[PDB]
Amino acid sequence: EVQLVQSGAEVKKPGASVKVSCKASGYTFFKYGISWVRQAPGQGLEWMGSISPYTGETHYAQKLQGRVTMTTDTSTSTAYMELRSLRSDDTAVYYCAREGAYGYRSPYQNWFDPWGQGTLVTVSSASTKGPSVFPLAPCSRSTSESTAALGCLVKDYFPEPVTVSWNSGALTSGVHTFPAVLQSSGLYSLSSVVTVPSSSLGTKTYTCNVDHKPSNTKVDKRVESKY
Amino acid sequence: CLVKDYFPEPVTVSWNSGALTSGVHTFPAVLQSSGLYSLSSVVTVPSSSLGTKTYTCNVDHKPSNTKVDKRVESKY
Amino acid sequence: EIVMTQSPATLSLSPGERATLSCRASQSVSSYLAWYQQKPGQAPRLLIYDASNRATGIPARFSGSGSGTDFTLTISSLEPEDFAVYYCQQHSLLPRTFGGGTKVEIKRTVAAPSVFIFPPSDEQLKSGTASVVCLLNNFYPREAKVQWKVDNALQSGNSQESVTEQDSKDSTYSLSSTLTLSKADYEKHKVYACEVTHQGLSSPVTKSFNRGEC
Repeated sequence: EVQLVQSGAEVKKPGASVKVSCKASGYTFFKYGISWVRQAPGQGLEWMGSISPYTGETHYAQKLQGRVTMTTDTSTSTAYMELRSLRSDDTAVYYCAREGAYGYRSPYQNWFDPWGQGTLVTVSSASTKGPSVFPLAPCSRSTSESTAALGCLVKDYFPEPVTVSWNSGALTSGVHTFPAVLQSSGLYSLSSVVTVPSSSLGTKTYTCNVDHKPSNTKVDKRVESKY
Repeated sequence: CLVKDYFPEPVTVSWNSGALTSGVHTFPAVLQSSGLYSLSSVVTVPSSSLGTKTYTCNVDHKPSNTKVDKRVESKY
Repeated sequence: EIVMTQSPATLSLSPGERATLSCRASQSVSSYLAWYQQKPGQAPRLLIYDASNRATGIPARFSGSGSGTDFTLTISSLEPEDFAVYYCQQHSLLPRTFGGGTKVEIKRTVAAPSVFIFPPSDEQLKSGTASVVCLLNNFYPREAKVQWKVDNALQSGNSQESVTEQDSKDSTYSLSSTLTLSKADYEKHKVYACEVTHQGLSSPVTKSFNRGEC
């Protein structure tokens, strides 16, 4: 269909650009002006530039004029957008989409419907590291409580994400994956997955299987009581 | 047990009303310079295959007519 | 740079009747803006393309009005798969401002967090750090507090919180403030209490332990 293949999720420390192939498909080019829009996670969206496909009219947005360069590749209808002197503000999922060209022969669109799927770019100076999981998965008998919960402490990993499963994904009840809240310390985001077992489960160990594939690290854990 | 801060002599201590006599080593009334309240202790040596057993030093200090029974368990 | 102000900041509605939404413009856009369906962790999807007219496979219930300052988005027949952050966005003025964000939640009732503080591991004491994790779990809404107490000392800044999404199953939430300390400041104290104040809680629930207890 009228589709966009974005490629690909990539981070840079403060360095050079993350020029994204925005591969168009299904619809004809040189009639449909393609934009770019950034959105930081948990934030609103920011349109940041839109070329006309042929006779490339740049229309870069405010605060980056400048740092952005957008190019066209109408041999095979991909488009591109760079950034210059990258910076920690550029922790945003970059979406390309199509305004529609505001020429004379181009058909009427205003509404961005090829939609691109998104591209993870966080600008980041951290190094690729596995998590340092500091769990507690006790035998639900801390002091006296019946449905005593447990959870691991997925700490100090980079980049995203970790993949955590309780006992190779056996314990799915009570699973509440805390998102990657990002450390201001070393840009090593923090997550945790917890479950709520009962006190009549004390002869059961629970292994969060924390598997951080961008560092190719795999973590299995358990914690018991203290006599 | 830790027989602490009594006066006068003596305390009379028995494990589980004198049931546990093995390992009994009554430490004498070493006298505090603090308040002249002498200190004693009676200990026993049980084995780890006795964990489902409470042991009560029955500390009975008759010149004050006081009787003390005790036990302590683990910490989860 | 026409500011687009969405009049519902968020919304919570147990699935039912008309859940109409609103966005206002700083100028007269005059029916030249669109509605969007940024689902969580997903690419946004076009709902309405020009203030109405129900873009290209939208099912049955997503009309809207406007023309030309304050625009509406009618979620008439709620259909709880549609719980997503929604967006007005002007187009016919540059630069092309988006809206604010229209996180549509579910309104079950206000529930109490099952609060569970967790000591740092001794493996973390082998790392020379300490992070105390205080749960909140299975509650509603997100409006909560965590007041860390370090031998009853109201502390913050050493604590990063973590908000689950609203569950599809029980519509709940789960929090964890993570009181990340040094090992040295950890060794200075024992009573590590976590004063949690939530609406489902009748009291500010202070979940505590001692350093070396559990």
